Amino acid sequence: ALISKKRKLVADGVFYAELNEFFTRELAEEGYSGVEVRVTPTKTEVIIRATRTQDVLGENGRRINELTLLVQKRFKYAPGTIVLYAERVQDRGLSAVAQAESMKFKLLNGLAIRRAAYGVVRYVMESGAKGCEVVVSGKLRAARAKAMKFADGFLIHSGQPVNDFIDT
Amino acid sequence: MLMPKEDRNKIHQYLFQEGVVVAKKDFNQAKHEEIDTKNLYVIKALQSLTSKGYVKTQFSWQYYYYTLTEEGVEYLREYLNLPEHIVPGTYIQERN
Amino acid sequence: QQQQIIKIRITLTSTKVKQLENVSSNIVKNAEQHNLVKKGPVRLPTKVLKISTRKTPNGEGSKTWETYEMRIHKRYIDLEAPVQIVKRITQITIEPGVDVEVVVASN
Amino acid sequence: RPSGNEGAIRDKTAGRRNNRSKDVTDSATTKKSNTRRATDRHSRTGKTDTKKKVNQGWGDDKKELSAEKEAQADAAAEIAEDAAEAEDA
Amino acid sequence: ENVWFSHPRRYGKGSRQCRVCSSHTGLIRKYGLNICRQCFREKANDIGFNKFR
Amino acid sequence: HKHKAVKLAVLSYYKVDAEGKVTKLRRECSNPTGVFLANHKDRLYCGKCHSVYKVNA
RNA sequence: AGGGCACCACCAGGAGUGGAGCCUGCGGCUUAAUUUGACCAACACGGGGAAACUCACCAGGUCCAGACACAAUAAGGAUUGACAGAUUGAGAGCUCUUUCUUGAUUUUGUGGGUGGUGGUGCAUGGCCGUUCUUAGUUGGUGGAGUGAUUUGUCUGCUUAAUUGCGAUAACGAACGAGACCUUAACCUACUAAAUAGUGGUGCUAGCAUUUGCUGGUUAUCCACUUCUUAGAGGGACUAUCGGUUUCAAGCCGAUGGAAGUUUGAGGCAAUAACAGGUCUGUGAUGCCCUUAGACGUUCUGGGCCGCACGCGCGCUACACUGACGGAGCCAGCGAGUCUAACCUUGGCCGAGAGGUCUUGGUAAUCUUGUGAAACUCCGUCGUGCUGGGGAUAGAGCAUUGUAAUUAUUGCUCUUCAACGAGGAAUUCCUAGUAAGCGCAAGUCAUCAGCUUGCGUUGAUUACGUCCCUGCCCUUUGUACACACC
Ligand SMILES: [Mg+2]
Ligand SMILES: [Mg+2]
Ligand SMILES: [Mg+2]
Ligand SMILES: [Mg+2]
Ligand SMILES: [Mg+2]
Ligand SMILES: [Mg+2]
Ligand SMILES: [Mg+2]
Ligand SMILES: [Mg+2]
Ligand SMILES: [Mg+2]
Ligand SMILES: [Mg+2]
Ligand SMILES: [Mg+2]
Ligand SMILES: [Mg+2]
Ligand SMILES: [Mg+2]
Ligand SMILES: [Mg+2]
Ligand SMILES: [Mg+2]
Ligand SMILES: [Mg+2]
Ligand SMILES: [Mg+2]
Ligand SMILES: [Mg+2]
Ligand SMILES: [Mg+2]
Ligand SMILES: [Mg+2]
Ligand SMILES: [Mg+2]
Ligand SMILES: [Mg+2]
Ligand SMILES: [Mg+2]
Ligand SMILES: [Mg+2]
Ligand SMILES: [Mg+2]
Ligand SMILES: [Mg+2]
Ligand SMILES: [Mg+2]
Ligand SMILES: [Mg+2]
Ligand SMILES: [Mg+2]
Ligand SMILES: [Mg+2]
Ligand SMILES: [Mg+2]
Ligand SMILES: [Mg+2]
Ligand SMILES: [Mg+2]
Ligand SMILES: [Mg+2]
Ligand SMILES: [Mg+2]
Ligand SMILES: [Mg+2]
Ligand SMILES: [Mg+2]
Ligand SMILES: [Mg+2]
Ligand SMILES: [Mg+2]
Repeated sequence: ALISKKRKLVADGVFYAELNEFFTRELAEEGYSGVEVRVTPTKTEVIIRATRTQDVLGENGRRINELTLLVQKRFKYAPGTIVLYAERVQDRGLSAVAQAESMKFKLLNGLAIRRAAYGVVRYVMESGAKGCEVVVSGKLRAARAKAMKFADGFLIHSGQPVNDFIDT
Repeated sequence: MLMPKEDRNKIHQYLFQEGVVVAKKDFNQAKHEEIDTKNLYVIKALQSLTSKGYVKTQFSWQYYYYTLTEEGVEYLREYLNLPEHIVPGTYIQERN
Repeated sequence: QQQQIIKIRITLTSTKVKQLENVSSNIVKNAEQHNLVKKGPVRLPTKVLKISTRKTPNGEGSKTWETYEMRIHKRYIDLEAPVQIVKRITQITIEPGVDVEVVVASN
Repeated sequence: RPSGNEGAIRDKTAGRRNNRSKDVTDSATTKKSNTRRATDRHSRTGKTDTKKKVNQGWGDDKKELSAEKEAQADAAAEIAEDAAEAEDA
Repeated sequence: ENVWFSHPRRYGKGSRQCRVCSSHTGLIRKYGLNICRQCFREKANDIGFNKFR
Repeated sequence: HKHKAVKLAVLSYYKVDAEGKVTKLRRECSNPTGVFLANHKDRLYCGKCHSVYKVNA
């Protein structure tokens, strides 16, 4: 559409980032972890990887028609040129995003952090993971803040294996 | 202030007819895309509905997403005087 | 409709050279079994989009700089083909991640 | 009685070679001198927080057993509620 | 319909804002990101800019 | 601050009753919104005509 | 006290800086305001090159963009907007004069919200900087000890490295280092290409001539891949051979090789910290402050640039290893517009800056061989602050922009300052490196003396030490553990 390739691929990246923060803000109480966009001839499909597909798909297509209409109205798509599917994250314990959200919803329910963080660490480690680490930083009933870690197993910190085998 | 009745009606009937409204957080844009009124009128009419219930709002990168609740459909049907329980508007109307 | 060539060029632009050369290999194999005359997949110089930032969000510290890169790889395959049986198998198994454009020509 | 440019061109005590008579104050040859950081360690709020607030914020060392055991229990609960609800019920 | 409420904003720092956070300083304009540098460092991976060397 | 809005009826019109017919003067205009405008000092208050208004009273 | 390590230490040196003039940042002073944070690890830093905007500051003027709930007041009009005059910087009905328009959208109150580049970074998150990219950290089993703990993790040698060899009450491992990834260097070996070239000639065409230099048509050509591109691979492992070493780990020399400095350069980077920076990047945020005479928002103008002065990063020089003139003449990394005006060739006009008519390019296609500058050759000068230097200043012509004054910048003519190599001190640096030289990008309407990268030309000196400085380890002393603040 008379745009450069350098600007078209950058704009595709910005569209992906904007949908990522939009679904991160919207679908946070039903465990959205990721989004994948497939641009096809006269369709673009948006796959939402979530831990709970039933509260992404709503009932009778509510809350997926809402997101399809919201996304096509913001990004100015013609109707039926963008479609939204949902699929459930298999091996939920190996997802760092989902475990961060599960810890966040544990701590907003008023639950102690050495219970919550260890209950995430053991769940990840018997979900079939090589290693797990949880760091909690902030202030908890004291003004003076501290940070505290909860690590079990084996972790790599340096090199291309971090980009390969580590979710953060 | 004076949002006139015709402009509040054409905000609320777009919201019923499409189900959702997106607005850019751009006051002084003064013409919303797909609603025939000012962007700030759209923002503040949907704020007025949000504060009394009736729609849920989200913000996300300066773009103001509004979606109707179930109390929203039973208020806008009363307000805009649409046929009683025939019209969802628009979830779900045309795809089942 | 009876074995008439079109002189098409398919340009393939992506950021992921595995998926992109897989699509170009599939196109080359399709032409190589349909016996289409084709110029092979010409590989353009890969463009690097460099963005240099300071790492700090304020302006404190040693002046440390980050170079981010986006790498864009481009191929094109020319063909002389019958369009109505090319597009009977083009529109299926649609590739994700790779931007494809097919431009017809009469040159 | 005007003022402005008319007053500035006949303003006495104004100009470079009339400031050049007036010698420079010694405030001009200083520097900020360690910005109140020679007592950065000493918390000037004056709290030195009690043990009870820290212990009931981050957990104390007396109840590590009860922390770890129900952490194990709820991790097992998450394992069971994943494993029994994939292609069952 | 009021003619006093705006001044020209066709060029310069006040004409462009970050598309994420509406900031004016530090804006990255290369390739049409229109993102400030601080939001770009947060969003660079899910745009496709990576650190390689 | 703004006008106090005295409880007006139809005004700037004499009567229907007084001896013995209707008494309304100032024959009709091309202005549909007919009705008298404001008269301040040798002017009227043009509201419907977008550009052209050439009669002065 | 001992032992290590490192051009953010030194040695041997190079190039400086500190002196001069400008430029920019900081302090101070001044001011209506000169917004502010930061004091190795602040000070060309906040991507901070601010005319407006930015903007946070100053002098003024609007608007509500005060949701919602409740109570009053409304339909006998709650309220809204306005021509013209006064008013005002204002063509703000701001407010009056006046009389029109308007129609449970308000207004007035009380709660409650909302906004804030307002405070607190010593309430915080995230990110970043630093310790420190230094080599450091940890557990299993065994030994020691009542125990806290300790040994492993070490005398020596080695390495860039807690890298190994060895020694050995430890043995066998994990994080960090290394591996890894990216980039650079080689491939006449493969796969290829009118968006890269080359050779011919189906084709033709010139100029000197009798083949040298060229210009042009890829079903209105044929072929190839050396050069270029990018896929798949290969390649180096310190190979081989000497020497040296506890015949170890390794180190040095030579030969071969594209490569024998971890092959060059990065990215990533442990345990833990710091009252390090950032609340002014964020619709990150607790609390507090403010909220219609606003600290919200907008508009106009000013300021951030103000100048007795102190300091930091720089640019330009002090010339002949040069300046000027002409001529020669060569890169690489980028970037670019219709999802609206970007990069601009060519032609014409102008001394120039620039204008104009066209064109090509959404880009290996066109700008662009980015014909860059230093450099090279031939001349002019001739040791004189000189034809070195170009500060300061006058006049004029242009461009950007709504707007150039406090000169935006560019050009032309004139004016022609300090400065003759810089005390005390101090910085960076070990090979395609220092230094010199420009170019592109970033911010950008305009503005580069800045930064980020790129290439062009390309040395001297060492391949060390612990003397200085900083850091690390061990031993040691401790009445310290909030840990010498
Ligand atoms: Mg490792
Ligand atoms: Mg490494
Ligand atoms: Mg050491
Ligand atoms: Mg020296
Ligand atoms: Mg100097
Ligand atoms: Mg100042
Ligand atoms: Mg501060
Ligand atoms: Mg500066
Ligand atoms: Mg502002
Ligand atoms: Mg002030
Ligand atoms: Mg403000
Ligand atoms: Mg804020
Ligand atoms: Mg704090
Ligand atoms: Mg701090
Ligand atoms: Mg912090
Ligand atoms: Mg142990
Ligand atoms: Mg033991
Ligand atoms: Mg030990
Ligand atoms: Mg030791
Ligand atoms: Mg090292
Ligand atoms: Mg080749
Ligand atoms: Mg502090
Ligand atoms: Mg912050
Ligand atoms: Mg705060
Ligand atoms: Mg700032
Ligand atoms: Mg202003
Ligand atoms: Mg400044
Ligand atoms: Mg600096
Ligand atoms: Mg010359
Ligand atoms: Mg070139
Ligand atoms: Mg050209
Ligand atoms: Mg002279
Ligand atoms: Mg000026
Ligand atoms: Mg000025
Ligand atoms: Mg520039
Ligand atoms: Mg400027
Ligand atoms: Mg700068
Ligand atoms: Mg020493
Ligand atoms: Mg003690």
